Amino acid sequence: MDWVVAPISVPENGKGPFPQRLNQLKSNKDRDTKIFYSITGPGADSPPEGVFAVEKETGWLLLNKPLDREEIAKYELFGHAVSENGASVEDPMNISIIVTDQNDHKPKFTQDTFRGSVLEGVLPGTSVMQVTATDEDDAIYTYNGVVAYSIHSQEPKDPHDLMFTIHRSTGTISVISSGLDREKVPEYTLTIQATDMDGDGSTTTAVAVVEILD
Amino acid sequence: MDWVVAPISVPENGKGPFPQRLNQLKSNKDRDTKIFYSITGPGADSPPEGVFAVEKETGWLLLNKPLDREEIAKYELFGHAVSENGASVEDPMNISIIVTDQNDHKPKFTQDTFRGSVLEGVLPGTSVMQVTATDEDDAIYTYNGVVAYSIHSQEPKDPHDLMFTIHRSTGTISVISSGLDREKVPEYTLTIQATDMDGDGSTTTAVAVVEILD
Ligand SMILES: Cc1[nH]c2ccc(Cl)cc2c1CCN
Ligand SMILES: Cc1[nH]c2ccc(Cl)cc2c1CCN
Ligand SMILES: Cc1[nH]c2ccc(Cl)cc2c1CCN
Ligand SMILES: [Ca+2]
Ligand SMILES: [Ca+2]
Ligand SMILES: [Ca+2]
Ligand SMILES: [Ca+2]
Ligand SMILES: [Ca+2]
Ligand SMILES: [Ca+2]
Repeated sequence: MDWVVAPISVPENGKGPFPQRLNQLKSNKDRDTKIFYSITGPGADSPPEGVFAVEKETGWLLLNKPLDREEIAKYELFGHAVSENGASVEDPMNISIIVTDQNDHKPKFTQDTFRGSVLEGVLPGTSVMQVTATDEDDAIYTYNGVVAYSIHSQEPKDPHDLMFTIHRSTGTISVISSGLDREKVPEYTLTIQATDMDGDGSTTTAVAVVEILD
Repeated sequence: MDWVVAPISVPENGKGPFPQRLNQLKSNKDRDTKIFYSITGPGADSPPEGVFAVEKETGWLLLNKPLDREEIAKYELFGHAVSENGASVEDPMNISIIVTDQNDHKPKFTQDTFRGSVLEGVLPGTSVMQVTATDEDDAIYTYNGVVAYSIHSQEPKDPHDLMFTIHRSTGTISVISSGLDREKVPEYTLTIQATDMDGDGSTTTAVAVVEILD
């Protein structure tokens, strides 16, 4: 029994001493003459050259430097089996390296200051504006690139402490409180925050400035 | 040509819906009769049960729920292939699952307050105490569990502002400037910090209280 495909999943930004062994190539034809293992492909001989390499006599595939998924997320290499005569013995094996994602990028708002406005008399619940942060890490298979929005603070605290809220996933800011009035407070400064790992990771900060209209 | 062993490396705390395909089993004798696949082992048919499954007809190994490395870091399963007639066609194949680490643990100081003392006349460079934070994530293959130490602030600022240093990786607090004096300042309060991903991650905060002795 075997796998139809056996890719190698390697987490990026690996820590330990390099090189590192991943898996070990074997030719079943090795019960005859001593065979020599090599490797080809981008990441091996095509650029980026030398990221992976194979020990000639042992077949151990080696990773030489830490990977960065956001630079290259998958490799397609080829293992080669030859004899002393430098003659290959069986077709080259496909090698698929999948770089799995770590949380090595912090979220980043698209702007330092977002600007919106709303009419003083809108109903609680009315949307005002939408803010956006991005995260270089994966958000499809992991949480590393999943941003959660929040409002840090509101200035001025007049009338209520908290006039606005934000949708934690979409970044839409809405009115949650009655009492907006341009003549009393014409503008609010909301310190907004975006945290990766869906709220458990790192945070950056920005500002949403909301103008209150008559 | 093939891999000597082919472990499946699965990042913990995965997102998206479940179940998810990992690798697909295949029996060599696949034209002899219809093959029905199954898996056994802890994580499959013994506790924790049902973490893994195989599609009886297709051989797809499935992950049924998110893994937590800090709960179980490796699994050893077995794949079985039996014909429609009820014959086991090959030896059960060993299935090795490696749970790779994500950064799902902030570092935690061993105590909320660390207390140490030093004599007033020590030479700069003299060690005062060692504070400690732990991080449940892996620190051998990743940086997710590697803690970096820092001193946030010192009170009272009294003689200098930088009376002490903390060793970024050992957590040893040293005195760095001569000029201590129990009579002028008998007790400093250091606000200490510990940050995972070797300083690029999340930070906890604790306190160190250094008493100055006669
Ligand atoms: C970071 C990352 N990138 C992928 C791309 C393809 C596949 Cl199979 C898995 C992954 C993962 C980890 C899944 N939690
Ligand atoms: C846990 C954690 N993670 C962060 C990510 C970014 C920033 Cl600025 C701060 C933090 C903190 C708390 C700092 N006391
Ligand atoms: C990231 C990671 N985590 C591990 C845990 C156990 C073992 Cl065997 C290997 C690993 C690796 C891959 C090293 N290229
Ligand atoms: Ca790279
Ligand atoms: Ca991130
Ligand atoms: Ca990443
Ligand atoms: Ca589990
Ligand atoms: Ca951690
Ligand atoms: Ca972890």
